[PDB]
Amino acid sequence: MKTITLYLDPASLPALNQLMDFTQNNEDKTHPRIFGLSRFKIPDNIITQYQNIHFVELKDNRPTEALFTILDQYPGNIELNIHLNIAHSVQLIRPILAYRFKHLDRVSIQQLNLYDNGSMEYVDLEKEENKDISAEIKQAEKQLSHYLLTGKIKFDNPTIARYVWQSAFPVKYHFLSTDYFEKAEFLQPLKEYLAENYQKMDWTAYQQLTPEQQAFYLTLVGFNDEVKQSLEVQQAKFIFTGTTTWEGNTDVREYYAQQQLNLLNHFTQAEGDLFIGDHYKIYFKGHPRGGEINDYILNNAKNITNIPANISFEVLMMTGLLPDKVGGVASSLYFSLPKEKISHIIFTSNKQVKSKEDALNNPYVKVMRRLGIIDESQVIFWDSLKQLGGGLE
Ligand SMILES: Nc1ccn([C@@H]2O[C@H](COP(=O)(O)O)[C@@H](O)[C@H]2O)c(=O)n1
Repeated sequence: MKTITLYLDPASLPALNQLMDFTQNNEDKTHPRIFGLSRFKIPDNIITQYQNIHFVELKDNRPTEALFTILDQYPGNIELNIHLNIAHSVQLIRPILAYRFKHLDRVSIQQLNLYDNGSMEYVDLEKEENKDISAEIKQAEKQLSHYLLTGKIKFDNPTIARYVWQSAFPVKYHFLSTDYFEKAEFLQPLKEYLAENYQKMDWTAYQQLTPEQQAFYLTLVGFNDEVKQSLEVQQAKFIFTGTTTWEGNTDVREYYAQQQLNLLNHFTQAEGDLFIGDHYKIYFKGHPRGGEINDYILNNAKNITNIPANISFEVLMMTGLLPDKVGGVASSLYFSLPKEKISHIIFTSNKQVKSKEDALNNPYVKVMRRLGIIDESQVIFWDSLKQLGGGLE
């Protein structure tokens, strides 16, 4: 009998956790492994250090049929150790269940580990408030039972169905916020149901790795030594969170770069509404899709250190390298931050948010307020901030 480990995630946070798992186990060069991590390209010179390492694409949040070709290479008794994104867990496991059903005499499921996509799961759970959660749970377990057979998907409640895997397999959920589950009154039947099958997502695994493994992990996640060192400087640090564009009544991208620079000044300069303090070392963390806007911001900002835009913000939490303060344009990344690290979150114009009032009603912001992670005073609408100049370098 042999174990095969599958690492599936279309997004970022689960993949970052899954790459940690792989790193933790990286002394084993031959354990069969299947990577379907859409956002992460494992470098060739890491891959060739391993045997029985396989790669699969995801298509509409499902591993392609190329998964069957890989699994056919192991014709004896196999046990699958599966790692999933919670939000997308149903779609991700479909081809696995189909395969198991075909080969139920020799293929079996060892266990599941499931990790939050991020704020998504929480936003989706809020929509379930005022349903009979106990009733939703039991129904989802029943419908999961049929899915288990054939690999046929039908769930009346797709959100709750994410949380009933324990009715079929050994499972461990890794939650961004256990406080959410323990404090949300309406979710008490779900929290009680999950029993000891969940834990808070651990951000400390990196500290127990060998130095060699730590470097391996950083390589996996596109975090080079220059950037790490910059984030090891023994001084107070502030990271500004850049964005792409918004509804500014212009399609001139230089405008959006200019305005983001104005927002940054409100943190860096004493004259700013949001002045962080004179003693902070300042960093710019551009949006991964900012493109040439990031170049403009970097070029015009003074006394600032770039953190390559392509790195997922959550890598910082994963590696213990979060700064003292984080501020700037709003992103779901704020959901995952300890409250003492949040300065001010600035919201830009879109269809849903045209004011501070609207920003306070943003789905992840509302949860954050209720959990006491942020005060209303920490929520700023972008065009409330006057034009200010920057400093000298
Ligand atoms: N300045 C920024 C903004 C977003 N991001 C990343 O992009 C992801 C998606 O952000 P949004 O939900 O705000 O679109 C986050 O999980 C975060 O990793 C980043 O790494 N740096």
